[PDB]
Amino acid sequence: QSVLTQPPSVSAAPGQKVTISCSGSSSNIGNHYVSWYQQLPGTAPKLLIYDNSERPSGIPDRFSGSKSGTSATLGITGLQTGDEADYYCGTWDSSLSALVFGGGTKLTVLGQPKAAPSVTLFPPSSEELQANKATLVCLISDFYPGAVTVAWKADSSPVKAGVETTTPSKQSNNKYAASSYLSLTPEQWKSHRSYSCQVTHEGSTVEKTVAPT
Amino acid sequence: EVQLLESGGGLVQPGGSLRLSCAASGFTFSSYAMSWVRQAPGKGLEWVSAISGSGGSTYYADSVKGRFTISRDNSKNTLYLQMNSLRAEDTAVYYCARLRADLGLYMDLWGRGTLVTVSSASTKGPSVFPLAPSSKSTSGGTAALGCLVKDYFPEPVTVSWNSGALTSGVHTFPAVLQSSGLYSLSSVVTVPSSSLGTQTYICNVNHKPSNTKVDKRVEPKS
Repeated sequence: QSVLTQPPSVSAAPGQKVTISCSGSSSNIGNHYVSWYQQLPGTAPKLLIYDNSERPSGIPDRFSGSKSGTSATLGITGLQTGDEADYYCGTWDSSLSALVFGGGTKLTVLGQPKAAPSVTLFPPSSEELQANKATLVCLISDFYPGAVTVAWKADSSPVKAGVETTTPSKQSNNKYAASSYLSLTPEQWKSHRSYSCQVTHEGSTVEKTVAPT
Repeated sequence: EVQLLESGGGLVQPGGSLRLSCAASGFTFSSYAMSWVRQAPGKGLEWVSAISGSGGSTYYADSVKGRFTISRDNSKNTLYLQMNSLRAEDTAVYYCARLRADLGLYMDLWGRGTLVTVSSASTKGPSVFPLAPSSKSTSGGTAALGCLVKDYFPEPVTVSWNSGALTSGVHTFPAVLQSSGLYSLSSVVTVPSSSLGTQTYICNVNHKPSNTKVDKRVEPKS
């Protein structure tokens, strides 16, 4: 779950410093203490920061954390490729009565240089429609760093139901690529003016749009 | 010198049950409380449950309340999680985590995790759908076509174009595990717009695990 709000992706070059923010409310960050977890790809999470600003022994002084009101912050100086990971912000929520975490922030130590994502949105096929199914297909390719945000529009209304999207994996050109599928009924497809796939890479967004006729 | 080790991960059908164990060593197990945290594939961490140091006091996420059941045997240094009526949503890696609440809440030592895959789905061949020409004013530019491979299990399928004759401009994407628990992927290939008029394009989709091979022609729209 993503009870807490973290930024999906942050990026820096080796030797630099980054800050990851965590947005909450009174019930969670407001009155209770925050912790930071480093999940290296494939391996389990590890305790990085606890009690807002405390490091376990063996965790280096490059890592530190801060908090005020309904937001907290993780600082990393002396960036190295080893730190490249998914970072999680964790605290207590008293109004949900549950231990809660942020959606997680993927860190991309910049070795090679950035690339802007190419989006290709094929629509439901005549064939598929006749089969009483409808899949919008959004193919995203040739981007770096390997972390995108994918959003779907029914006309201009946001859609998060019937959406499945890949984790970015580098193809034969050492560049990341991912895919997103929106599952609709034929009725949903035909009962809207247009559908759009919005891919948000770094500060930018590329949108592709498709018309039934 | 100190560690937690999860076991009893498995595949179970919808409405099924399963018992996860977590072996601990290097400390007085009953001196600390424990916690189950799960990570759905390609999603964020989610707290599931926790248990007291005495071993008698149990708390649960509203998602798993009354279906899951934390427990521990301090004589044998083991945590457990009995999971009943498991549904698709429960599929994740489950990590047993030592819980420390001195000043605030933090989990100070995790296990390697263990996978639980609720599956209603067995071995199924794919449906193969014809991708649009996308002659949407690309004009002189690269125009690309492809094939949708939908609802096949287990992995993998292989895609070739004109029996492997065409490979320059081909891009085949990783599959997605759907909410159905069913794999789907696409393979797209860019050949010149002008060529479409007089060049045939057919994707060959072979699913070894269901021994399904499909050849599917793809050419404009009406």
